[PDB]
Amino acid sequence: KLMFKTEGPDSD
Amino acid sequence: KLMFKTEGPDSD
Amino acid sequence: GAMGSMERASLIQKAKLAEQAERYEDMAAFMKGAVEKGEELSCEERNLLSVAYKNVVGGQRAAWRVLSSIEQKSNGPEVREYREKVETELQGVCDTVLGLLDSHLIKEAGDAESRVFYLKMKGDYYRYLAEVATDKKRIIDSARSAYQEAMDISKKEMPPTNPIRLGLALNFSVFHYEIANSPEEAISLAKTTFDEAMADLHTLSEDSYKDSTLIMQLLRDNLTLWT
Amino acid sequence: GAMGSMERASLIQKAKLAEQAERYEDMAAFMKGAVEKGEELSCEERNLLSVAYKNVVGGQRAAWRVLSSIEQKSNGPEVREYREKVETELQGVCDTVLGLLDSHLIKEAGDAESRVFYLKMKGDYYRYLAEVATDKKRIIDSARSAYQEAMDISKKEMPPTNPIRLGLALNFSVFHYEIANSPEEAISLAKTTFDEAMADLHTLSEDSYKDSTLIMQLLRDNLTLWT
Ligand SMILES: N=C(N)c1cc(-c2ccccc2)c(-c2cnc[nH]2)s1
Ligand SMILES: N=C(N)c1cc(-c2ccccc2)c(-c2cnc[nH]2)s1
Ligand SMILES: N=C(N)c1cc(-c2ccccc2)c(-c2cnc[nH]2)s1
Ligand SMILES: N=C(N)c1cc(-c2ccccc2)c(-c2cnc[nH]2)s1
Ligand SMILES: [Ca+2]
Ligand SMILES: [Ca+2]
Ligand SMILES: [Mg+2]
Ligand SMILES: [Mg+2]
Ligand SMILES: [Mg+2]
Ligand SMILES: [Mg+2]
Repeated sequence: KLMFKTEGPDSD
Repeated sequence: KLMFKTEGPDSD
Repeated sequence: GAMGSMERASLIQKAKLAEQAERYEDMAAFMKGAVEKGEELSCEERNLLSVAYKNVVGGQRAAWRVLSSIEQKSNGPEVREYREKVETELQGVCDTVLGLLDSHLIKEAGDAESRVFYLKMKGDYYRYLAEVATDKKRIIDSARSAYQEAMDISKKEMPPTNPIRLGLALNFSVFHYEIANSPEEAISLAKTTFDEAMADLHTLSEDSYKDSTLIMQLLRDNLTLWT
Repeated sequence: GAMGSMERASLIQKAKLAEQAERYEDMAAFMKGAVEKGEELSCEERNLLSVAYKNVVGGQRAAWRVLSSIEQKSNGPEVREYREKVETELQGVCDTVLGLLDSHLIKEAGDAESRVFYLKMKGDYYRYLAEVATDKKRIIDSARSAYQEAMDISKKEMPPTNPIRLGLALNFSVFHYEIANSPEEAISLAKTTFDEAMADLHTLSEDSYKDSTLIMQLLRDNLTLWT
C-alpha cells in the first residue's frame, strides 16, 4: 500500500 | 564492536 | 503487572537503554510499567511512551499489509489464519495503549501539551484498529472524536507552529484521506495547517524553527501525493 | 509445544509467510514446530530454520553489544540488569537451537549436505554463547569441536566451492580470530579456503558460480580487515 506521511517513527 | 563477515543474514 | 516491583526511575532509565538497543517491545513494556505507577508523565516520558508503541505497532501494521496483500492475491486456510494471528496481536497492542490513555493518562492531563498529546495518541490507535476493521463505523467515529477534541484544544491553546499541534493535524488529515474517505477534507486541513504555521515561523528560535519545519515538510509531502 | 496441533506443511507455509512479513520470531517458532514433527528437513526447510534463528539471535547480539558498551563506559544497577536480561534471552535462543540440533537433527543427518549444515549451526550457536560467556573455556571448546567435525566431513565429501563448506570455513575462521584469539589460524584458514575455491570455480554453472563467489567475497572482506 502507498502509506501517507504520519508523525513520528516511520516504523511500518 | 567491529563485527567480521559471517555467513547468512547480517541481522546484528 | 510484571514491572510492579521496579522503581519508576529505573523503568524510565531502562526504556532509554531499550531505545538505544532498538529493543522496542522491551521499551514499550518499561513505559507501560512507568505509566502504571500512577504519576503523570513528563514531556520526555510521554515521547518515550509514544516512540516505543509506535515502533511496536509499526512492525505489526507492516506485517499485516504484507499478509493482507498475499491474502487478496490468493482470492488453504494458512494465509488467512496467519493474517488473523498478526491482526489479533496488533489489536491487542492498540487495546493496551488505549487502556493506558483511559486509565488514567487523559483524565489527569490538564495542560494543553499533555492533553492534546494523549488525545492525538487515542485517535492514532483507533485509526490503527480502523485500518484492520471489517463495528468499523464505530471505531472510525472513536478516532474522529479523539482527533476533533485534540484539534479544538490545540487551536485554542497552542500556537500554529506547536509541533504537537502540527503532528495532530498531519495525522488527522491522513485519517480523513484514507479512513474517512474524505480526500477534500484531508487536503483542506493539510493546506490550512501548513499556511498558518508558515505565518507563525517568524516568532521562533532556530531550534523551534527546525522542529516545526520538519513536520510542515510531512504536510507538504502528503499534499504533493494528493494534488 | 504450541505448534503441536498444526500440520507440518502449514508450519512450513507460515514460516515462508513470516519471512515475507519480516516476522522472524514467528518464523523461528513455526520452524521449531516443523522440526518437532520428528521428520528430517529438506534443504529449503533447513535454510528456513537457519534464517529464522539467525535473524532472532542477530537482534539479541546487536542489543547485547550496545548494552555491554554502555556498561563498560559506566565503569546504579540498571545497565547491568538490562544487559543481563538481554543476555539471558540470547542464551535461551541458543539453548533452544542447540536443543533442536541435539533432539534429533544431527543424529538423523547422514548426507554430507545435512550433517555439515547442522554441525556448522551447532558451532555458530556455541560461538554466540561464547561471545557473552565470562565455563567460557568449555563453551569455546564445544564450538571448536562442532566446527572441526563439520570441517573434516566437508573436506572429504564436498567440493571446495560447495556454499555450505564455504560458509562453514568463513564462520570457523571468525571463531579462530575473535573467540579462540588465534588470528594466524583465522587468516590461514580464510586464504586456503579462498584459493581452493578459486581453483574449483571452472567446474560450475553460472548459478553455482554466483552462489560460491558471494561467500568467497566475505572471506576476502575479512582477509582485507585482518591483513
Ligand atoms: N525518542 C526519544 N527518546 C525522544 C523524542 C523526543 C522529542 C523529539 C522531538 C520533539 C519533541 C520530543 C524527546 C524529548 C522531549 N523532551 C525531551 N526529550 S525524547
Ligand atoms: N481499549 C479500547 N477502548 C477498545 C478496543 C476495541 C477493540 C477493537 C478491535 C479489537 C479489539 C478491541 C474497541 C472497540 C470499539 N468498538 C469496537 N471495539 S474499544
Ligand atoms: N530465506 C530463504 N527462504 C532461503 C534461502 C535459501 C538458500 C539460499 C542460498 C543458498 C542456499 C539456500 C533457500 C533454499 C534452499 N533450497 C531452496 N531454497 S530458501
Ligand atoms: N543446550 C545446550 N547443549 C547447552 C547450553 C548451555 C548454556 C550456556 C550458557 C547459558 C545457558 C546454557 C551449555 C553450556 C555448556 N557449558 C556451559 N553451559 S550446553
Ligand atoms: Ca497462525
Ligand atoms: Ca531488566
Ligand atoms: Mg509509515
Ligand atoms: Mg553481522
Ligand atoms: Mg495533572
Ligand atoms: Mg536420515
